[PDB]
Amino acid sequence: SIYPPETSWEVNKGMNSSRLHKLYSLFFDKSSAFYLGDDVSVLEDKPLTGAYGFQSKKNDQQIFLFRPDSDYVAGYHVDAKSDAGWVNDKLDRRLSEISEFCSKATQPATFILPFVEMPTDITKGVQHQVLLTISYDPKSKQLTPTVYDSIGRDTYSESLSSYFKGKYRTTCDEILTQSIEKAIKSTDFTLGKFTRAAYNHQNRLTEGNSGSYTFRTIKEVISSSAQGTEVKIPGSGYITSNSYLTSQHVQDIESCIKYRNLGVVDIESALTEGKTLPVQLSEFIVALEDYGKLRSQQSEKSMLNFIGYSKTAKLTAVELLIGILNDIKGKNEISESQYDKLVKEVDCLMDSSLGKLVQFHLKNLGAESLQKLVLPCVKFDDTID
Repeated sequence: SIYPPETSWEVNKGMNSSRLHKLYSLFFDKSSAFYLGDDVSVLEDKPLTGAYGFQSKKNDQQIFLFRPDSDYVAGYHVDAKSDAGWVNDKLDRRLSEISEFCSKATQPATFILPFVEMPTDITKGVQHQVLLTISYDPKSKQLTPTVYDSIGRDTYSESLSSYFKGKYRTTCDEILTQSIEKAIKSTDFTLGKFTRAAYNHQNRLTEGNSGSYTFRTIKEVISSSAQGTEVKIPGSGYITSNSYLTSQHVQDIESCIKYRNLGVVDIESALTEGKTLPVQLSEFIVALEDYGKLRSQQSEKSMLNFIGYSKTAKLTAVELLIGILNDIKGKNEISESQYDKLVKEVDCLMDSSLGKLVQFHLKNLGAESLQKLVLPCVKFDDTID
């Protein structure tokens, strides 16, 4: 399995299982706002199945972060006459193996599991990302759950009354704390209080940022517990939610998903080996192919009016560009005949969405533009000249 470049995606279009795991690569990229590599270093055993173990440099507290399997889902019933919900039979599995990990646990730990949660009764889809934080102290024999919600605090222009919070549930805490209470039934841990952190003030029925926020909130909990800081989010030690999830936090997310291509092998190794996966050239070539296929399907991006570039105009360019870099990647020259063709298309390749794709790779291939990139490989020998 591979995570391809999705040239269309933007932070509004939603966050799923796979994409979330791609962003796991940014933790150890130093050029990205999500860098954890000062805070923690990977833990040698990975004792926890389906999770990434880390040692905190400052704290020497262990923190384990679950790779997204979605298939980690908690439905709730919004009608309060009915069941509290279900937890998906794997998310209950992992809850129990967390309990079982802490049976053996020498040093304090914090467990970071991203998941989705949904109303079952509502006919609408309404699929909404959150993040569950389970912290365990070996001296207390206590596990305190928390879950961090982007939709967050209720406006009191819209707020369920203490009567109707009896007839309706806004959220899944009921079913989830049964499952966590049920997971530790066996052992001698007392369960601390289940707390829900609501942040980002007011959001929708549900919205698609709620994942990109959740992924950020992964970064702040892993830093906070690594150092010994209390975890801060919007409304507590943060002001509005564009200082928390900043204009940079969004650039590296959207770019890693849009222009980037990764085997799942590589993010296992990037998280296991503490390293960073440097952008290679093949990624560029596939990200142009997946612009070429997507654009060929009639694209409404700047289509209607003031069109300077047609679809055939762009596609002719993406194909020629690609043709170059394949030759360069077979470690070949470029006839000046082809460098000729290219520099005529170079105004097209930098236009609108194509541009930031070509922009993304040229900064990450080190070259200042296409020429300074392709030029060192061109062959004029010996005419003309």
